[PDB]
Amino acid sequence: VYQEPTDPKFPQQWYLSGVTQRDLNVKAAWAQGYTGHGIVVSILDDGIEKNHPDLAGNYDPGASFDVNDQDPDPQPRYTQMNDNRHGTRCAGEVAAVANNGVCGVGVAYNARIGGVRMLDGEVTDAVEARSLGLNPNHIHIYSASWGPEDDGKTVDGPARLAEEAFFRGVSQGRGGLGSIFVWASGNGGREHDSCNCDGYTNSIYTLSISSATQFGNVPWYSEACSSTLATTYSSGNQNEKQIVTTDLRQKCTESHTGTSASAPLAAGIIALTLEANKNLTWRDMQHLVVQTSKPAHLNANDWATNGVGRKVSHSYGYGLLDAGAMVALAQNWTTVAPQRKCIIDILTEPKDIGKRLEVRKTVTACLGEPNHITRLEHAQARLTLSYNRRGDLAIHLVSPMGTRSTLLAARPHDYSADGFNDWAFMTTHSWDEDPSGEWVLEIENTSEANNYGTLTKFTLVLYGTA
Amino acid sequence: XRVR
Ligand SMILES: [Ca+2]
Ligand SMILES: [Ca+2]
Ligand SMILES: [Ca+2]
Ligand code: NA
Repeated sequence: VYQEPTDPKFPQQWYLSGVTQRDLNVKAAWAQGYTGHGIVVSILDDGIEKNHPDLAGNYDPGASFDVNDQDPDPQPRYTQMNDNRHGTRCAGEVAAVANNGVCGVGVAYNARIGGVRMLDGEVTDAVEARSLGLNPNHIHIYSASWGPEDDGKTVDGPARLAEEAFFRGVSQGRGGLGSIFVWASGNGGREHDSCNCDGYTNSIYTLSISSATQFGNVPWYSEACSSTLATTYSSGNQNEKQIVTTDLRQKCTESHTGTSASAPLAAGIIALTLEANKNLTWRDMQHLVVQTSKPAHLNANDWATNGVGRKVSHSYGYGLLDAGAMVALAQNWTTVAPQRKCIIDILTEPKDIGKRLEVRKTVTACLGEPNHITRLEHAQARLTLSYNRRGDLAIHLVSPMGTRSTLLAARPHDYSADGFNDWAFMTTHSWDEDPSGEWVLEIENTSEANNYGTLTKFTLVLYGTA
Repeated sequence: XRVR
């Protein structure tokens, strides 16, 4: 009985709906009656063209602000090069108006879309914090298609204020259910960058989203890491189609590319899911993604089955998002139990790294305590080590059930001698596994060079339920 | 830093 979009460019939005059955299955969700009505999404970027013919209808002032110039108007700053078109393109992916004879449509074409202008100026900690913490009780979902530079040699994450914003958000946002923070995993693929060296994507408070090309391959710009949760389509080679969305100066573009285009789609799908069940917590949302994401069709050299029978890849997480499956499962979903946290300091003495280091440890996952965990969610391996050439290192974490998470792959461009100072490598691959048993940490020198260093701290942090 |  459902009538699909009549927008001129909808037919070119292959990722939303397609005969080829190689899409995000969004139409299936619309058919179930979900279009994002009543949900507020904010794009933290370089601004939003609120008067764009395909955005005005859904624009929400209450979900917008200009942190760069300190005013409530997020209108982009126009320039010959059109530098500030990025935010507008992302916004259109989420909530471009439907059936209005203009361009295409957003995943959640009935959702309210706002924008925070915060990338066009000096991006300080305070800037990020005010953006991430803007109207926690009005805005449901925050989408961020930006982050630390992808030079493949830096390790960076949010500063104090930003962290506090993330924490206040998942604790108090949406009346206690927690703000949903969707993040783009990164474009450092060509520099062999690792998204676990990015504190924003690596955070358990954000759903890090990777990309897949139209033909189902890992894009050239893609970064691999164990913190990524799921994937959505984006650009690839010149024979593969790209993302169709709203462009600066009230235009329509068919060439929105890179990791930037993936997060917004995820945000849109999550918006449909919230409409299907407004009582979902920030953790419930991550559970839904893990359970409904599809590997099938996506090609990767590292698909592996975790302890609970699910396929995971460091390039795709649990696979492609399935809007239809998301809204379906959302309806009968029972809120998960309170989040427990189990801290386990492993080392009783420093360990020399040398060519290879292996650390084994049998844990009881807080058995007998109030924070005992039998069903794992996120897991962090907080490491503190020194090394002469950081990029030569490769770190792996093996769960008791045999799931092997690569916390850090070699980064040839990383010649830093500063090692890692209590960096929290995170993995989503052992989600739902029983964390008790023997955990194994592997640190290896992937180079022929005679490198040297010392591992001084290895704290295992388990999040989950019983 | 921070880049698009
Ligand atoms: Ca302004
Ligand atoms: Ca439209
Ligand atoms: Ca990166
Ligand atoms: Na994250």
